[PDB]
Amino acid sequence: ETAFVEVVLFESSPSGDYTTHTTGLTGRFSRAGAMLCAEGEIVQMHPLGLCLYEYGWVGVVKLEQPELDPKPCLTVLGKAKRAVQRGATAVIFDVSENPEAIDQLNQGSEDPLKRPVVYVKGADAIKLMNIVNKQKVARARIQH
Amino acid sequence: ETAFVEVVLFESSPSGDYTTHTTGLTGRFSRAGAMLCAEGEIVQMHPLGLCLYEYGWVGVVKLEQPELDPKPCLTVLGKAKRAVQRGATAVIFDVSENPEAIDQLNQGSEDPLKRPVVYVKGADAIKLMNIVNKQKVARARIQH
Repeated sequence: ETAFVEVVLFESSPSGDYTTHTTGLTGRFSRAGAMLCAEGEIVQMHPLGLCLYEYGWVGVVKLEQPELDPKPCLTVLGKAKRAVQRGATAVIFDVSENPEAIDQLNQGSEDPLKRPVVYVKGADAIKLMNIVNKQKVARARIQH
Repeated sequence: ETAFVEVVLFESSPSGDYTTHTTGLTGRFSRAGAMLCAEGEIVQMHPLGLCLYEYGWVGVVKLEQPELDPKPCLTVLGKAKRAVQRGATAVIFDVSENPEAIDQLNQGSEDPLKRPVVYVKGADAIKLMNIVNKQKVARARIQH
């Protein structure tokens, strides 16, 4: 159930060789989805944004104040299927502001997503968001 | 040591939802590299081609006749580090025409690659090459 998440920054040279910088951090696979491998360019999405990107992105979604979106178009899990329908290979939720979403995401689900749904919080959520907020271009790799 | 490889074709709709088609096939992780997760757009590369692509591609390389390239610029493994230096997250070798490369690739290597090096052959190699030869655009996901 523990997800290892690596976030990669990269730059190429005149030589055409890449320079990379990697950050590791920890989250949990939701029972909502598959406990599998995923890797792709990060696309930061507002949660309301899930009420076009090239196939295979990893959505990063910071859940809002539950009393900021008291009447949500879809449930957290529905949002994640919506993301996958639109080409996401993985969804990471930052559930810091909305910890209650954990209970909904570790409900087992008959008919669960075929792709991973990871949640982070705490320090790991901060390190993730520090990068995705800074760099326009990053790559996430999810495992374990 | 067994690698599960999925090759994904995809098409989007006017709605912005993707239609996908997936093929599974089997290979082996080389000891040359890490027995880890990898996922990315496939880039078919001629082996001589490894004597610019966006970070995170999966190289697919059909090894040539050993008596076609009797004096190779680099070893099979060197070619794979070269691929990774140029942004590959994974290398798949089709070692059908050159089975001898297996012995070189299952040498343990102090200082092994940090990314996976998979080899396929037989029927699995055929299914892989059938797709990468047909579709300009595919995505590989490697695991297990």
